[PDB]
Amino acid sequence: MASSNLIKQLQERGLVAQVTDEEALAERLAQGPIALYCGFDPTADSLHLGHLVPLLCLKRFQQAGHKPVALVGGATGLIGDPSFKAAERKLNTEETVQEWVDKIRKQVAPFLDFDCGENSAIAANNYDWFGNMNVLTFLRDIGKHFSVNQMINKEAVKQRLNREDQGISFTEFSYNLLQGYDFACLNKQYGVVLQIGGSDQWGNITSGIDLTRRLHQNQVFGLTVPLITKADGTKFGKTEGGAVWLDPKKTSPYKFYQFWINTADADVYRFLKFFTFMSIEEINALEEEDKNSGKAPRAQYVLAEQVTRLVHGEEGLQAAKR
Amino acid sequence: MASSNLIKQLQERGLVAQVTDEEALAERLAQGPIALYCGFDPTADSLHLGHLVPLLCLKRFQQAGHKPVALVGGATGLIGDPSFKAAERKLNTEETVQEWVDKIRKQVAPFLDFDCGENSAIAANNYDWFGNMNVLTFLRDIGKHFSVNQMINKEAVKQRLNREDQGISFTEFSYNLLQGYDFACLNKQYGVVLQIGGSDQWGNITSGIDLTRRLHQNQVFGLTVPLITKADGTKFGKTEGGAVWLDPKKTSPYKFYQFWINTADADVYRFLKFFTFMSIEEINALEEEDKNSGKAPRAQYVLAEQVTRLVHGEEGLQAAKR
Ligand SMILES: N[C@@H](Cc1ccc(O)cc1)C(=O)O
Ligand SMILES: N[C@@H](Cc1ccc(O)cc1)C(=O)O
Repeated sequence: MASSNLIKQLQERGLVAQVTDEEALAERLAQGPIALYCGFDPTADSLHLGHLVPLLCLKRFQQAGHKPVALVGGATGLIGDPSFKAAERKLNTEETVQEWVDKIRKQVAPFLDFDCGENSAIAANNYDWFGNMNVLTFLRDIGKHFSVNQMINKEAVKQRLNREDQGISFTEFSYNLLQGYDFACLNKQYGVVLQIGGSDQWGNITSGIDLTRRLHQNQVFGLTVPLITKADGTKFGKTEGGAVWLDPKKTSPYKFYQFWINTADADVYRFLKFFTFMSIEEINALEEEDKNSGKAPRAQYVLAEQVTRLVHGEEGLQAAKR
Repeated sequence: MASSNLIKQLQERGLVAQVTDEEALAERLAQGPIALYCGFDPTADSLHLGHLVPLLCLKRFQQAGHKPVALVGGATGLIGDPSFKAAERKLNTEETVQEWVDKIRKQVAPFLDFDCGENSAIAANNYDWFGNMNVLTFLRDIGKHFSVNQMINKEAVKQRLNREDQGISFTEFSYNLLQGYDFACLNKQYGVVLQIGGSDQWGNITSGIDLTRRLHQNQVFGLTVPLITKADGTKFGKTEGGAVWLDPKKTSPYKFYQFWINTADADVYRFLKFFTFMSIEEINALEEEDKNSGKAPRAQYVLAEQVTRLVHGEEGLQAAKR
């Protein structure tokens, strides 16, 4: 059985935090193109920099020949993912989340190729299966496969159940089951055998792997990208004015470009690997170049140009200089 | 504010294990007739001796002028109450539980008066509201009011979460919420302000009291009957052939009468208080009578006659001597 080098290549860029059965996954990836997915919840009417790395990773997989499935949480966005969060997420109305789902779906589309043959991307929405599912059916057919003792031990919610200065509603405690079933559903419908996601998604992903095995007897895999951090210890993507949105109407291309130009020297080369498609060879040469040029580093300018184009296209890049 | 003596009278018979705000409840009972309820789950196609004390207590309340609501768990019977149970309850099909609900409803009817004016009994089925409820609606509108830290601390499920030789599914962990909402629903629809139940139901009942307050801002009450025990320490209502069913086709009136005749001297007087409507004065006189008669105690014969008539009527009592 041949072994794919895609996981190793992503590791080189520092984009692999955790992965299940790496050897088996690499072998499966070599067998041929697979369908994979990543989900994004409508916690606002737009995604932000916090969602970018995983989103671009879907494209990295598609570039390797695999088929990306971008799921927008029409249902999970009505529940709220408590994973590594201190307090309960605000509950939004069905009417509002429905509109946000539509905006996010349209925002995600340009990032992937939906017209490149069999590995063309697919848009999904878990409201399709949870929006009309009866409560008893959920509690029985899905809930019977979940152990509360195990759920309580998930690191993602351990704090909420241990720290006396906080707690977790039954609402958010149930989230893990929804994302878990999502994996099983996508496996059944589209043959999805891999789910990727942010660093805080490990537990939600493994619950999906276990449920897929319990429900369909299929072995699926999971991979999380690392927590994007800044050398100075502050939260990435967070500014005085709030988050850096991918929506041009919320955060202008000009402002977006300015955010990247402001990248610290300590983080710029790492960020080039996380947010762009430049080869590792090119990035390493660029770092060496800046090291001995005696001039201002051109890494920030290259990073800003690269990401701005990926997020807002040539037009946005042009608007960044006006 | 006047105070009712109904709770005190039930205490005299040893039928009160726990009660919430006894003083306030007694005052409310004195204000006028109230609607109360007790639920019974379709875990089989018939109820058994384990359900009798609470069932007869509904009648004791009706005799005092109150209105009894007998709820059959069309929905909860599809989930399973884990309260003080060592292992998961078997999951039955919707088709089968539906039929059991019908049989149990008909079995319960004769025990209460459905034609005695405004305090006439009412039959209820929680499938009415859970059978078509969407999962997201349940998790949000009901689930948001439940703290997992609190749920984990309920004595009814503590063992399942502490003992390494057992565990609890998300399915059964959610039961508490269903019975909890049942109380709120019955309060809203029929003005039910009191729920009574077996000793193992305290936690399910208090969750209902809290949710009724959170959802409708109404103060409701709860009362549990004690665990029926036998002096020899063995389980009451359990025989070598299984349970003692209330269904004549499962346990004949003759066999039912024989079960009571077999009552131990140590338990017979206590059982007369739990299972019959004889006055405390009459029962006490009977115990004294047997104490100094020098003859076989007539308590067992009186108990058998009383309960057999309550459960199978005059016809069953007649069949017990043939
Ligand atoms: N839980 C993910 C989003 C997600 C939703 C549904 C899924 O199936 C997968 C992922 C997040 O909070 O970002
Ligand atoms: N849980 C109770 C039955 C019940 C069902 C629904 C209720 O609303 C109340 C009680 C039992 O196991 O006996």
